[PDB]
Amino acid sequence: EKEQFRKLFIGGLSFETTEESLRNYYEQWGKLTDCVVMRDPASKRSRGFGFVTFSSMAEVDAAMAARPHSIDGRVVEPKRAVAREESGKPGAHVTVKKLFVGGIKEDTEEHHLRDYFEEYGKIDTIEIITDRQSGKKRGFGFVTFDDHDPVDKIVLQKYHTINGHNAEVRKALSRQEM
RNA sequence: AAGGACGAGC
Repeated sequence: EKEQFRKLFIGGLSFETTEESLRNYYEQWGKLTDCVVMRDPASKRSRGFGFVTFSSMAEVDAAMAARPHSIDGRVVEPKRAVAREESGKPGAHVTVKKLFVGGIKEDTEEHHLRDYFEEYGKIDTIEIITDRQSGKKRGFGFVTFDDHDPVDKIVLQKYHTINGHNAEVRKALSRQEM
């Protein structure tokens, strides 16, 4: 478990929040190997966000299942840290409840996706996409969860073995565009 | 949406 699999961005922090209270707070779900509140170099004031890193991906998952999170009188806004290498890429920092899944071919059905994806989180809807004219399966689908974190969690692995296929998953982007 | 670490002349 490389650090980017165990690291959370924390947004919406009180400007009073320090590394200490961030650490105290998040250590109820485990050991932290790193913790920072980001500060303005000139004024030394909190920029309103920080990062925490747990020792195991188990602990991140327990923290994020354990939401919402309040610290210093504010509900904060945690999200899995997108790899630095990915900054500047299209949709890198997008936050969405909907997953694109491609490479599922013409034999994959709602239940195949429901079976595979349900232990990541609560699924609201599964859409297996068909041609409007033929009704043939187009080889891709979308899964919509009740929260963004299953999506964020799922896409840290690019390929998923679903119904005998090595499917690629991505954050669902708007049509719209795209 | 990045300070550190990974990797500062160790």
